Parts: sequence; C-alpha cells; structure tokens
Amino acid sequence: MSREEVESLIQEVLEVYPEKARKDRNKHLAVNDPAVTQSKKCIISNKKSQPGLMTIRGCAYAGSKGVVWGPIKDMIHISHGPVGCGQYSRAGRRNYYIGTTGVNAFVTMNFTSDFQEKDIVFGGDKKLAKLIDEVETLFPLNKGISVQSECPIGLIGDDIESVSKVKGAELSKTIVPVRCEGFRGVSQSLGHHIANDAVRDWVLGKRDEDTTFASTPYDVAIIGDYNIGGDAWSSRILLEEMGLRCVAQWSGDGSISEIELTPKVKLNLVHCYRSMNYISRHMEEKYGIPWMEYNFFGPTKTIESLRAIAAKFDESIQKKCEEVIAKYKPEWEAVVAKYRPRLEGKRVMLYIGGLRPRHVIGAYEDLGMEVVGTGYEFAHNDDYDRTMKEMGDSTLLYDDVTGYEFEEFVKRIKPDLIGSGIKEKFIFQKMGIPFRQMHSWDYSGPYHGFDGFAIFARDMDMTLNNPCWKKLQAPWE
Amino acid sequence: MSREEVESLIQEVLEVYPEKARKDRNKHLAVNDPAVTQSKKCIISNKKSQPGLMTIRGCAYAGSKGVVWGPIKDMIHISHGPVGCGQYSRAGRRNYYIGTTGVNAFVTMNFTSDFQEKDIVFGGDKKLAKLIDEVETLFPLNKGISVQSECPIGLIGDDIESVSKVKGAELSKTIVPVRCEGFRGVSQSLGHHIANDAVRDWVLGKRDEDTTFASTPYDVAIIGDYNIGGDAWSSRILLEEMGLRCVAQWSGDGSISEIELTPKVKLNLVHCYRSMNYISRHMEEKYGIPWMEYNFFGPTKTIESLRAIAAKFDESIQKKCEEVIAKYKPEWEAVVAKYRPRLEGKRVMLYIGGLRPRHVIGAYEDLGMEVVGTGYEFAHNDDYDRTMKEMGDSTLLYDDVTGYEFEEFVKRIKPDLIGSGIKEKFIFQKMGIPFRQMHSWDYSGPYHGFDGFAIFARDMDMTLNNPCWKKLQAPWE
Amino acid sequence: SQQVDKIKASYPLFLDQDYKDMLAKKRDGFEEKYPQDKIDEVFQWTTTKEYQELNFQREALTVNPAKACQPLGAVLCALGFEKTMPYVHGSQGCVAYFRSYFNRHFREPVSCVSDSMTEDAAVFGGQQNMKDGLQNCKATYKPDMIAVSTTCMAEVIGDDLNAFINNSKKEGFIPDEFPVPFAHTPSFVGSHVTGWDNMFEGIARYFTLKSMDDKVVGSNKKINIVPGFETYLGNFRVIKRMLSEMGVGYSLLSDPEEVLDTPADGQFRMYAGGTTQEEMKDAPNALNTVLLQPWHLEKTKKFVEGTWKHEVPKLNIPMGLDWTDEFLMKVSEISGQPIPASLTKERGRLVDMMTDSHTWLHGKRFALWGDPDFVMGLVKFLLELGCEPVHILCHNGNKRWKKAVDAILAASPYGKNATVYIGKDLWHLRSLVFTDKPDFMIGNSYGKFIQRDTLHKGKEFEVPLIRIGFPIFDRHHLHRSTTLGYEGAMQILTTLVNSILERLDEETRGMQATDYNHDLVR
Amino acid sequence: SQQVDKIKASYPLFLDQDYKDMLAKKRDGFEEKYPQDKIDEVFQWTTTKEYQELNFQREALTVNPAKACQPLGAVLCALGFEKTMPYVHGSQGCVAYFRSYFNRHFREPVSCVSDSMTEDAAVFGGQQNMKDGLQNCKATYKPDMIAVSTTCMAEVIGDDLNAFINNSKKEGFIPDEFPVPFAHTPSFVGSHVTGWDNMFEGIARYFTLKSMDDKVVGSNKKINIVPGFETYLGNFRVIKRMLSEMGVGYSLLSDPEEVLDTPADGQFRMYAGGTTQEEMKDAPNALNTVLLQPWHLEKTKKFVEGTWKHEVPKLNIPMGLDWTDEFLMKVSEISGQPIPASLTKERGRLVDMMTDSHTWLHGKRFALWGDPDFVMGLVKFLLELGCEPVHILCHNGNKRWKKAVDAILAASPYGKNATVYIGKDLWHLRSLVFTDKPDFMIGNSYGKFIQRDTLHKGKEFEVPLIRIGFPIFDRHHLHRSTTLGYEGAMQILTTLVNSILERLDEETRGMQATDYNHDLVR
Ligand code: CLF
Ligand code: CLF
Ligand SMILES: [Fe+2]
Ligand SMILES: [Fe+2]
Repeated sequence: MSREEVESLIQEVLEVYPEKARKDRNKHLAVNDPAVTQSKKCIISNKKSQPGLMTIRGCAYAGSKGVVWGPIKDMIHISHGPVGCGQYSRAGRRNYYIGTTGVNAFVTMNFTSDFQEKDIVFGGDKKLAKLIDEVETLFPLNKGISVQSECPIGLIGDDIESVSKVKGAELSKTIVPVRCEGFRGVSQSLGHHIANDAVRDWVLGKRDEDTTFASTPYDVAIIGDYNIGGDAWSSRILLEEMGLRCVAQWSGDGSISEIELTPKVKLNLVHCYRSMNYISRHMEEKYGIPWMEYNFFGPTKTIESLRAIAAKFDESIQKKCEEVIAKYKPEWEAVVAKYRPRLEGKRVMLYIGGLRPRHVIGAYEDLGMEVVGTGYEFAHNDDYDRTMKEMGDSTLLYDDVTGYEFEEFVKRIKPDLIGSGIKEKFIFQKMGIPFRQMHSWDYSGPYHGFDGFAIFARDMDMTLNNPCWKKLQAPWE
Repeated sequence: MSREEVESLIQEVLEVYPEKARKDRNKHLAVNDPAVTQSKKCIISNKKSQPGLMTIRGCAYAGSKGVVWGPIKDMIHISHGPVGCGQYSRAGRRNYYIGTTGVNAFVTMNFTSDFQEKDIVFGGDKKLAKLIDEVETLFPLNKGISVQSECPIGLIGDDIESVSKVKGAELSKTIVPVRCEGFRGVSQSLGHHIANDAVRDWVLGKRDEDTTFASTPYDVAIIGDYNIGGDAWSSRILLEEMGLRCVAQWSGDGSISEIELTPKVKLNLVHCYRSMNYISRHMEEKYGIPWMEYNFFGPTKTIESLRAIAAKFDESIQKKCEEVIAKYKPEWEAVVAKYRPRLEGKRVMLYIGGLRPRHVIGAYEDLGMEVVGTGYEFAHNDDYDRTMKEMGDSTLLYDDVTGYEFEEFVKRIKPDLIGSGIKEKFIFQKMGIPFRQMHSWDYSGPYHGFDGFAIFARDMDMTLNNPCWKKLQAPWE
Repeated sequence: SQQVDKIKASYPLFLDQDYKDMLAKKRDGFEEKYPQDKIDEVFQWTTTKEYQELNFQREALTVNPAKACQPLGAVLCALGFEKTMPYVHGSQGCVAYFRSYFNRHFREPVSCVSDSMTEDAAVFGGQQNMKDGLQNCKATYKPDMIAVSTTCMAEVIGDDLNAFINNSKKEGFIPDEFPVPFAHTPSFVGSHVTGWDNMFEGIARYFTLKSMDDKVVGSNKKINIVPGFETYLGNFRVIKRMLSEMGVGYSLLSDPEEVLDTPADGQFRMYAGGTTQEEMKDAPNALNTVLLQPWHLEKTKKFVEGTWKHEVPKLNIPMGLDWTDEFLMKVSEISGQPIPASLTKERGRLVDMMTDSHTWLHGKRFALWGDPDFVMGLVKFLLELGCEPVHILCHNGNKRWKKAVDAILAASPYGKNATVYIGKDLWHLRSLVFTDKPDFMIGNSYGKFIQRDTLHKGKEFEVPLIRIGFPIFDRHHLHRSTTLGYEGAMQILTTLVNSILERLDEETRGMQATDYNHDLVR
Repeated sequence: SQQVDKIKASYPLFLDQDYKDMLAKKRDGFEEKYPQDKIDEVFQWTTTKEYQELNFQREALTVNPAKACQPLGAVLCALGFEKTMPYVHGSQGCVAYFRSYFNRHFREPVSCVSDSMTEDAAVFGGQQNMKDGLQNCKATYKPDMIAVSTTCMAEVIGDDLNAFINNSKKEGFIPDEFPVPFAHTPSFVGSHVTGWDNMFEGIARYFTLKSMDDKVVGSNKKINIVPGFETYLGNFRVIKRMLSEMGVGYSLLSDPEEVLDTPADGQFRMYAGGTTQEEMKDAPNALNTVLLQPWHLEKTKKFVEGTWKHEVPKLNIPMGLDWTDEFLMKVSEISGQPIPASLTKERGRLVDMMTDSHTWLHGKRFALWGDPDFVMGLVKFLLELGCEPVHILCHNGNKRWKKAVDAILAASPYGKNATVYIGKDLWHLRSLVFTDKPDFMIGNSYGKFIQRDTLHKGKEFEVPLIRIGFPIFDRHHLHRSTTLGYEGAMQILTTLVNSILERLDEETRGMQATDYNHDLVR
C-alpha cells in the first residue's frame, strides 16, 4: 500500500469511534517516514489508554513483579495484596533459570499475602511482618525478599517501607519494598522504572565499600535480558567466547549477588533499553560505568553488536571477536540457506511491548522477510525514534493498539505472519493468518544470538508454511 | 438347595436340547455324593464336545504349546502352521519367568512359520528347515527349539520329526517335534500328554550317561506348576526354607537344563496331576524317582502338604518344616482375621481346567466360603475321584459345561461369586455376580503358598464386596 | 552451536558441554550459591513431618494458592450471554491477566474490556471512566449487553456501580434501554467462584426484579439450569444433551460453549451463541431452577428462591453415579418426563465399565484439589470406584462445605483414611504427599511442580499428576473433556484406570528386573 | 512374607530380598544361564544395522506378527447382524481363541460356536458335525441366523460348506428357510480382514443373489455403508451420527456396536442390535454402497458392483481432514443432501485444534502399524498434521496398497523420509526403531515389548508407544474411542500432542538439571 492508502486505512478504522476516542487514537497511529529522527512530530506514546477499547496493556505490577523482579532466582518475591495478581502471573513468563525450586530458587512459585476484608479494613503491615517470619522459617535459603505491591496497598495507606526496614534490620536481611501498585502509571512501563529505583535504593549499594571483588578489564554485565527460553545464556556464551567476563545478568537467571557485584564491572551492555535504561544511567552517574545498546537478534545485528562491544576493549578482544564471528559463520549461513528460500518475500506485522517490535526486524530481514507493520504496548517516544529508521518507508506504526484496530489493520494489510502475544494469537489463527508468539516464543527459543537464530528460523518456517493454513476453507463453500 | 432340587435343575436345563445332545449332557452333570469313591458311577468325562453347544474348551495345541512347552524360557517354541494360533496365544497365559526377552529368553514372543497356500499345497518341511537356520542366526543364545504343530501339519503329511532329527544333528541342537495338532484328542488334555511324551523322548534323557551333577538327599523338583503370576516362586521359597533343594520347576520359569537335571532328584512333587502325571510316572519307571501329589492353595492345604513332603525325608527336614509353619502362622492368621469376617458364608461356583476346580476349595474354606458348584473343562475321571471328597454333599458338578448350562445353573443357584475364565467373566458381571478369573488370577497373584493366600484373600474380598455390585439396578426401575 | 538439520531448542541445547561449563562458571563466579550438600539437606527437611507441622502453622503467608480472584469468575459468567461484552470497572492490568489466563486454558480468544482507571481516579472516583468506557465499548465492539464487574482498586475507593451506570444513561453515553447488568466483585472476598455467583445474580436481578408481577411459576414449562464457574466444554454440552434426550424443556443460564469453541474458518467471531436476553427475562416463568454447583451459587439461590419463588431442589453437582441418578430423578419429577431408555442404557454402560475396571481402582489413594463442588463430586465418584481420597484440598472451601464432605466420607468405608482441608494451599498439599504418600494426585497444572518435587526425593516417592480441573495449561484440548453425568464419569474412570496402568507399565518395564510383571493383558 | 495391611502382588513381592536371593540361587544352580556379559553383547548386536540386514533377509521365519487369521474377521462380521450366532465349522480350539482375543479387547462377552470336528472327521469329513451343530446351536442359543465360517482343518480336508448346509436343511436338522449364510475362511490365505470380506460377501449373496429381478437401484433412497473389520465402537457410532445429522437415509451393514457394549443391569444379553435381515434383503434397492475400508473389501466390492449394479465410489477410509471432507461430499452428491451447518462447524473446530497444536506436532517422527486402511488413514492425517510417518508397517498389506501409500507420501514434503513395509512383522519394526529412531510408535499392545527393548538400550533410545489399533489389551476402555471422521481426527490429534507433551515433561522433570524447561504453559 502507498502512504495514502495506509493513511485512508487509518481514517476508515477510526470512523467507528466516538469523537473523544477518535481524536485520541489518531495521535497514536502513523505511517512511517524513515527520514524522521524526532518521533514526537508523528506519534504520541506513553499516555493513558482510552476506556473500553480493549488495550492489550498490563499494569505496573506486571512490569515490576512480572518483568524485572520476578526472574531474580534466589530471592522470594511477595505478591502483596489479594490473590489474583500473583496467581495469573505465576510462571506465565519464561524467564529461565538454574536452581532447586522451593529450596534455593523460587521463580515459578507464587508467594502471596492473600488479602482478605480485614486486611483492607485494618491494613496489611502486621500480616506482612508475620508473613516475613513465616518465609524465613520455611524457606531458610532465600537470599532476600521483595514486596511487590498490588493495587490496594497504597490505596489503604499501608507502610511497607517501614515494615521492610524494621524486619530487614531485625533479620539482617535484604527486604525490598516495591511500590508497583497497578493504579500507578499507564502500563507495564512505570513498573520497570519503579523496579529499577527499588534496586537502586535497596540492593545496588550494598557492596559500595567492599573492595574484595577480583575485577578484570573484561568485566561486563548483560542489562535487560530476562532469559526468555534461555535467550540470555545464548548471548552470554558469545560474549565469553569473545574473551569477556559476564559478571551479571539483569535479571534472567539473575542472582542477588550478581546484581550487587554489577557496580564493579567495566561496561554495561543494554539489550532492553526500555526496561533498564534507568538503572544504566544511574550506574554511569554514580560509578562511572559506561553503557551501550546492543541487539542479538539475527546474525547481521549480532555480528554488528559483537564488533561494537569488542571495540570498547583492546586488540585481544577484537581478535577474539573475529574468531567468534568466523566460528559461527557456517552455522548461520546454513540456517539462511535452508530457511530464507522458504520465507523470502513474506510480510509480517508485529505487536509487542517495549523492545522487540523494533529489535527483531533485522532477524526477519536475514530471512528475506519484510516487517510491514509494527507497534508497541508501552514504548516511549525514545523507542519510536529508534524504530522509524529500522522500518521501511510507508509502513504502519501503532502505539497501544486497540483490539479493533489490530483486527481491521490485519484484514486490509493481509500479512503472511503476525508476531504478537497470547491475547492476540487465537484471533489471528482463526482468520487464517500464521501466528507466532513473540513474547513467550510460543514455548520455543532461545531466539537471541547465533544459536537462537536457528530456532527462530525453524519456528517462523514451521508456522508460516504449515499445511494447516490451506485447510480453513471447507471444499463445499 | 437339596439333592432333589439340584437334580430338578439339571433336568429342566437339559429340556432345551435336541435328544442326542440331551442324552449326552445328562452324563456330564451330577449331584455330588462325597461317599462315592468311583466317579465312573456318577459322571462321564474326557469325551468329545457336542457340536454347536459353546464348549469353553481349547485344543491340544493350547495344552502343549500354551500350557506345557511355552513356559520353558530359554527355548524357542515355533507355532508351526498358519498365523492364528500363535497370535491368539501370544502372552495370554501369565507363566512368569526371569530372563532377557529376545536375547536369552523368549516366552512372550510369537515365533511362527506363518503358513501360506504354497505351504499347504507342497508341504512346510523345507520352510521349517529354513526357519530353523533363521532362528539360529537371529537368536543365537536359544538353548533349544520346539516345533508346536498346528492343525494342518499332520493333515498334509509333513514330517517334522525328520526335519527335527536332521537339523538337530546338523546344528548340535535339541529340536523337539511336537505333534500337538488341535484335531487330536478332545481338549487341552491330550496336548498335555503329547507334550509330556515329547519331553521324555527328546529332552529328558540327554544326561542319562552324565555323572557330573552333585546331588544331595534333599533334591526335589516341582512338577506341574506353571508359575502363574509367580505361583511357583511363592511355593519354591517354602520348600527351600524347609531345607529342600529345588533342582527344577516344570515348567513355569523353567530352563531346558533344569528339565535335563530332573532325573537326578530324590522326589517329584506334583501340583498339577492332570498335566504332568504322565512324565511323573515315566520318571518312577525309568529312574526310580517317587512322586507325590500336593496342594499349596491356602494355609490348611499348604501346612498339610509341607508336613507330608517333609515326612519323606529325615528328622532335620521335619524340624525345619515346623519352623516354616511357625514362621508363617502369624502372617496367614492375620489374613484370616481381616478377611474371613468379610467373606464368611459366601457361596462360590467354579469352572476351570483340570486341577484348580478342586485344588482351591480349601483356600475358600479357609475364608469361611462354601464352594457350591464346581467343574472342569477337560478333567478325566481320576480328577473327579479326587473332587467328590473335597466338595460338600448335594453340590453340583459339571464336566465340559456348555455356556447355556453355566448361565442357567448360576441363575438358579445365585452364587455370591464365580471363579472361571476370560470367556465367562463378562457374562456374569452383567448378571450382577462378582467374578474372579481363576486361570489368570485377574492379573493379580501369586495365589500359591502363604504369600499367595494373602493376595487371594485380598482379591476375593475386593471383588465380592465391591461397591459396584449395589449399583446395577437404576433407582427408577 | 547448532547443526542445521537437527536444531535444538532450550531443551536439550543447554545440556551441550559448552553451555554446561559456562553455567558452572556463572554459578561459581557470581551467584554465591549455597553448597549442594546444604541444598540437599534443606530439600530433605522440606519433605519431613517436622517441616509439615511448621507449614501447617502458617497464618500470614500463602504459597502456591489453588484459587483466583472474583472478577475472573464474573468474566466467565458474562461470556455465557449472547453478544455480551465482559467489562471490568477499574484497573486494566487485571483484564490483561483474566484474558491470558483463560486464553491459555481454552486456547481461544477471550474478549473483555477495562475502563482503565488510573491513579487520578482516587480523588474523584471512576464515574467518567464508566461514561466513556461504556460509550466506547458499545460503539467499537457492538455488544448487545455489557456486563460490569470490578477490580480491587474500584472496590477500595468505593465506586458506586449502580449510580455510575445510571448516570451514564442519564447523560446519554449509552441508551437507557441498553442492558448493563452489574456486580461488585471484590478480589479480597472469597474467590473466582464468588465472582461468578455475584455476576450471575446481578444479571438475573437486572432482567427480572422489576417485572415480576406478570410471572407465573411453571408457565413456560421449562427448568432453568445454572452451571456456575465451569471450564470444561463437555460439561455444558452433556447437560444440554441429557435434557434434550429426556424431552425436558430447559434454559441454560450462562452458556459460553459456543464462544469458547469457534471454528477456524477464516473469520474471527467475537461473540457466538450464549444465553439470550429473552431467556433471562422469561426465566421466572420456569417450573424451577436447578443449580449445578450449589456451593458457589448461594447468592443466586437466595434471589431465585426469594424473588422468583422457585423451590430450588437440594441436589449435589451431577458427578458420579449416585448424583447423576439423583439429578435425573429430580428433573423427571419436576418436568413430568420419564427418564428415557437412552440414559438408562448409558448408566448401565458406566456400571459395566466400573465392573470391568474395579480391580485396578480398588484401594488406590489420591490427593486432589479444586473448587468445592468439583472436589466433592470427585470425592463421591472416587468412593463409588472403591478408591481412597486421602488428601482432599479445597483452598476456597468453607466450614459448612467441609462438614458436608466429612459426612460423605463417613457414609463409605473408603473414606476412613481421608481428611478434608480448607484454606490450605499447594505448598501444604506438597507436604501431605511426602508425609502420607498417595498413589496419584488429581489436580490442575500447578500440580506438576509437586510431582517434580516428589521425584527429586526419589522415583519410589514420585506421585504422578492426573490433570483434571482448572487451569490446565501444559496439555492441549483437555478443556473439551467432560466430568459431569454418566459421560463424565466414564471419562474420569477411563483416565484414572489408565493412569494407574501407565504407571504400572513404567514400573515393570525394566528388562530382567521388573518385567516379569510387564503383562500384555491387564 | 506379607504384611497384612499392605499386601504385595508379584510386583513388588519378588523384589523382597529373600525372593531375590532364591532366584539368584535357582539361576546359578540349575539354569546354566549365559553370562550377563554375553547377554548384554547379544542384546547390543540386536540393535545394530548389521542385525537389521540379517533380520530383513528372513524368508521362512515370522516373529511377532501384526496380523491374525481369517475366521477371526468372519466372527466379527457375523456379530454385527441381528440375533446372529457366529459359527465356525471345524476345530473348537480356534473358537476358544477367537472369543478370548475379542473378550480381552472389548472387555465384553463374545459369543461364537464350533461344531467340534475331531480327528475322526478326516475320514468322512464334517457333514455330521454340521447337521448336529446347526440343530444344537439353533435350539440352545435361539439365534435368528447362523453365519458359518471355517477353521483350517475344515479347509485342508476340503469340506463343502454349501453342500453340507443344504444337506442339513434337506434332512431336517435346520429349517429350509432359516438363514445360514456361509463363507470359506482359510487361515493360510490373507488375514483376519480377508475373513471379514469373505463373510460379508457370503451374507450379502445369501440375502440377495436369487431375488435380484424385483430390485431397482435407488428405489429405497438410502446409502449402504459397509464398515469392514472395526474394533472401535466410536467408529460405528460416528458414521451413523454424521449420516443422521445430514438427514441421509442409510443402512449400516454389519453393526456390532450394541452387542459389543451391553449395559451391566443384571442380565446378560447374548444378542443386541445389529443389521436386520430386512436391511440385507432390501440393500440392492439403495442408491449406492460405500465401503469404509476398501482395501479389505475387494470381494464385497465385486459382488455389490456386479450383482447389485451399484457404482461404488472410489473413496478412501474417512480418516483425517481431506478424506472426511471427500466422504461427506460424496455422500452429499449421492443422497442430494447438503452438508449441514453442524458438520461444517465440527470441521472448523478440528482445523482450530490443528492450528493450536501444530508447533508441537511439527516434524515429529512416527513408526506405526496396523491394517491397511487404518494405516493409510493414519499416514494421511499425520501428513496433514505436519508429522513424518517414517516407518509404515503393514504386515498384511499388498503391493497395490503399498503403491497407493507411496503415492500419498509423494504428494507431501512430510513423506520424504518415509518407507512403507509389507509382509514385515514387529521384529522387523523393532530393528527400524533402533537403527532409525523415531519419536513415537503408534500401534497396538504388542508394541509395548518394543518400547521395553528400546529403554533397555538406554532412556535416550526409548521410543514410547501410543496405543491406537487392535488389539489393545493393557489399557481399559480404549475400544470406546473414535478414529474416523472429524471426531476421530480430533481424538487422534489430542492423543498425539499430549503424548508429545507427557514425554517432554518427563525429560524436563529433573530438578536443577532439565527443569529449566519444565514450563507451566505449553
Ligand atoms: S492492576 Fe489483582 S487481578 Fe486485579 S482484581 Fe485485584 S487481585 Fe484480582 Fe495489576 S496490581 Fe493486580 S493485576 Fe490488577 S489488581 Fe492491580
Ligand atoms: S484347533 Fe489356528 S486359530 Fe484355527 S483357523 Fe487354523 S490358524 Fe486360525 Fe488349535 S491348533 Fe490352532 S487353535 Fe485351532 S487352528 Fe487347530
Ligand atoms: Fe482454539
Ligand atoms: Fe465390559
């Protein structure tokens, strides 16, 4: 479609809305121009969702507990408030780890204060203090506790900070109050920020006066990789083959100690900008540690990233970088040779959270595919700035897309594949459009790095080319 | 029911039959008189079945291949003829063994010459010789082969004896021709006899001139226990705790060598009289080995049997006998204490093959149960002689019972439990009568010995008293 | 590394030596991990009676709950109405979760809206969110009814749903006649099943409270059926099937089976089937109202009895043999329809299956959990099978319900080793399956982690999970199954006996060791 | 020893130390057993390509066949007729086996008589056995029809069934007009399926050959359906269900589903349901005749075409999506009835399931066996699912059939690593699953021993069995399942995907080792 067809597509779709909603949604839909570097000239983002329009967004608790804190494997994370939020989010996100669950690691468990009426009426701080003692008795190898506030906590005026300080002091334990109530902000995004500031304020400074860490020139941390299906491990392997030492992973397969050791590193490598730029900036400000954005989706981006990272070190690392690249060349070339002919020319529309909607485009392009539409649940304009140069001219961008919009856009655009989430998957399959989950990787992955690209390619091929898609039309209709 | 009522019942049931069948069936049905010693005064047996009447009997191939030879674990038994007989009998009978199946033991496998039209028209002897070579190639650890003839072999004039001699000599292997074609005899019974004679003629004498086996005064063989669900093992354990050395088990868990060593024993202990009296008589005649009948069903019979066996030896064995009895006393007493109150007074009707219809009566009586009818598929009058004293006065006996007769007897007698086979089980369950399989033990057992009595009791109770039996009538009917 | 013709996903990729060595290095360098001997020591302690005692003393901490929150149940209830949009007044995070939770169980779209209240609504309340939300939802998704429930934020700040909806109509945001039934659904009271009761009662009141004067009990000659919170498609279907076979006029009130099972035919259907408005309006004219899951339909029952004047019969959930018989006999009584030959035969086929499978079922010991009616029906059927339901866990159960179940146990010798637990969670259940090991668990997918824990103690201590309940996320299409009626009992029987036989085959598969009992025929 | 409170059956009783020691002493003393190192050596050799080559060179020996003999199929065919007694002329040992084989699969009574020919019949033949047998059978069991087949003795001796039955009628042993259809069923020709075809064609001839001159094709407005040898109740049921919902008049010719599923209500029913004599007599008046399993109904087809003049359509077994589609479209064409909304939706629900489950099915490799039509339908559906049916074994298959299956494989990229085997047995299949290891086997209970053998080599080599086919003896009530139509395809899909996910859960259950991938949601 031309710029003008996409533009009239947007206008037609918005005709359904009452005027207030129509005027708002118009601001969140744009036709890409890769000439633009200021996205605040063409799309609005990180605003409230319009009531009743079936946003795909979640809340600040999802962005704090579900996203940032939950993966930290040797801490216990309390879903503090009523029973729902911890139950729906129990083991929904595939933030992989190595541990002995229920013993030294706790990620897929749901710890909750299960608020009842009396807790709402009289407050839950006494319950929280008792709950902490119960945790200590039954889970003695936990290395710290976080308190992930749900909607009621702030609303009823509880003081989880006092409880965390008093109990933390009494038990010589790191207990972290996190004010991530879902009434705060507009989406998962503010949850990330809240979570980052909680790490800063309650964990990150613990070893500030401790000089025992055996530091080297090659120490880095992977910042903002939550190890979905092992994504961080398939990144780490390459960084270490390149001669670097990955002191920490924030927060997929992450331990509290590796977080406390991060201020000792030489360089912070930021994959998820949206979720962990805040703490990255803090670390530069306080500790003088530089940070840099990278991308480990597909061979083209991965090679560029390895090279850009290696360039921050010495000749020995630059040399290893080229050895790594040479090692994996035949492997990814074989993936391309097998799968690109099966996918060349195919058109994809994406809708994801805060990073992937731009970050995966290169990987699609390494298989000859075109991303014809993309958008985010909860990105900010600094994300859109990074997106417009990665997308083609006259492609469709959508911020906090409504269910209606997404369906109507797909009907007109007729993508060969859609990459989005669980709430979207079954809608599009019924429409006869191959769908891949691009949050959970549809229970596959990893997708990061060279080993991830093989699985990514296999997966896009098995679904887009599956025999089922030829069968939706009964032969008598 | 009185004698006169049972006699009435028999005449009424016989009314359905045409005259020839009526006259015949009348001779196979009797009201027990335990005063009688010569059963040839009151019942006829081991005659042809009447056409069209739904006998429960099998054939001579079942008696030879299925019963006697099949359990021998380190030989390969060929079902020689068309594909049916070996397939229906594959792993149907639970003659347990210890081995590495397909490697050194072959019991649950089905080896067959799979006769086609060309084998019927031109003879299967060339195929058999080729088959033998193929067995040797593919199963090199087999310690002998038997050829279990199916119906066509004798009908078409094949000479499996010549093939067995010639190939056995060529390969220095025991290859045993067995003329157990199902057209022979009238039931499984003649298969037993044929099978015993084939052991005598082709296996049993192999070590007649070998003086290397070190015998002791306490050497015995268990003759006619096919180790159903482990029955022979739960017998052997007791014989050995009593100080005896069990050189052989014929044929449950049996090896060709232990069969060849049996002529070295001091005493043959016969459980199944019907199937192995023939070879027991032979061994007395030829080697001077005495034999005695025993019964390991229930504590009363097992205790009586242990004492009678021990009496054939010396004081040291009699002393160990009493030690064994003292050891197990509290065990079976606990079984009786738990289960007898659950079963006291309950009435059972049995129909089985050639031994169990009398042999299990004592075990039922050890739980306070009454066997009100019993009969056999293929027993001879020497079995009936042994039965009349074990059954109560005025009880019903049936030889080669027809399906019709068994149903009609059960409708009138209204037993609390029936003990029979797979072809009977589902009929009687639908009638609301608890049923236990008394061939296969309903996939349970062992039932022999003290350890088997516990399982027997558990099993009769779980089925007789099951809640399901209160539920056959819809509450609106 | 990858080999292109045999690509490895996470399992078994990370077992390659280079990944293993990398993970060992990460652990040793940076994780400051407890030594393996200490991990082993603590694990072993968590399997003990001493640990169980401490675990059962918990007052403040909940671990691995077996319940969810009210509005989840209101949403499922709402989905069962024709062209009805579930609408949860409050915080949007909640709706993302409710949709995803059901998406994963049904493998289907699940449509529901929020009105996206934010922190600002704490000053003023969410009235404006309701006005625009209702207008936007109606225009955009074109439902014929919007069924409104609440999230906990809206409950804590105290928003008056009734007044907000009335004001929405007064000021023209949606038409006066447009149906907007509502219910308050606080997550800190009861559980998801309570949300279902509250929503249903709100819908029933909406369509009937003000129009009672023309109603005559029995005048439509039908029986109303209220299913409660139900996540097996086969359960809505079997009840309709049985009633139709019996020639009984009925109205199934909340019937999502079509919208939870649309065909993949090239279009997306946001709505399908469902109870009609006309069925709700006419419901007081029924002969009576039968509650399939009475232990979570108490508020509904009071409304139906007090306002519709229906003499709701005292019936247990129709699970197992006796309770299916009782349901059919009562429906026969109310309707005047005889139980048909087809159902008599079906019953007898179930009984046949019980007779055929009883020897493997006898004495088998189960731990189990779920919602109260499901749990008690499962207990009853297990007793009918001669099984022992030794650990009966219902996190969201109550004292009156426990007393009822304790009485059912007392009516059978198969209940003598059984204990019923309420308010306890799957971490409590984990202890019980270690200290008083059963043969199997019957439960939802959260059970898999207990099985994992038991195997770690050793193969001989492993307790296999049999997946029956909600949610089931790690198997496909089990939501098509049936647990009610004779069909459901036949399905449960089959699953149970074959789970037993599968485990026995595993235990007897050892060459020359245990395969003496690896029988062809069982 | 036993402890009365926890009685041990064979497993695990014989693992007690005293039993273990006893069995060791028996071995060492008397068994002259090959040393364990030699056993291990030979086992390892039996898993090799070298051994496979020798195995596949067999010409005379058959090991672990995957077929049975003709009269088994005749008996099943005969059971499907109203008040019909199967009667096998010849040797009674055969009948004990046929009954027991079906008893174990259906867990039901199986009624069948012999006329008990003995050795003496070699001189004169079995004429007298037939006369008394027919008279005795009729008086005793009161069938309305006696359907006669033969055992191999009767075939070798050359007994003329037709003459023997005629002489029975002439001499008054059975009434002149009492129906005694017959078929020669030699066990040394073809297999059980051939017996079904022979019996069916014999019954068809009996009721129609002499009365053709009043017959008009199409005059009864029905379609005849011939199911062939079928051991899933759900298969008879789904065909009748689909035809009824389309409003198609039909006659199912051989329909045992009632007699193989009588209720346990306090009486035994020797006969139930079945195709009526009136249906067989009127069958040439149908519009046409559809064969559900054409690859074992070739004799029947020649008779229906040549004598009834029906233009029997070229249809595959209705298994999977395409072939169910084709069956319904052809039925629509013949009958004039459109495919209704209900079936269109059911189709779309299957397709939905396929879209939902495709990622776990994709590329999965299967070994499979069974009867020719079942095997080819399973192959087709597997290709539709994006699976690879790499070892396709049909012991009783023929060359023309193999060509057809090779053509199906060629129409799909998913067939490219597949090979079709005819005349080979489960000992041949055992080699294939060692040398070219698939993910799963789909087969009958005899497959369990192959799984046992694979595990002995190592857990990483184990090939789990998925039980679909006949006989299934070691699980309960699987004979109630369905494999035909959209319902059958849904059931097969569900079984396959969940077998995949069970195995994955097993492989990822290892604490701290593989449980990183023990996902709650799949
Ligand atoms: S935005 Fe929680 S699911 Fe809700 S009704 Fe309360 S218990 Fe239930 Fe985010 S923090 Fe959570 S998920 Fe919502 S409540 Fe707020
Ligand atoms: S009495 Fe065999 S089942 Fe028969 S028709 Fe021949 S192949 Fe088939 Fe006994 S030996 Fe065997 S089992 Fe019978 S045939 Fe004779
Ligand atoms: Fe779906
Ligand atoms: Fe049955």
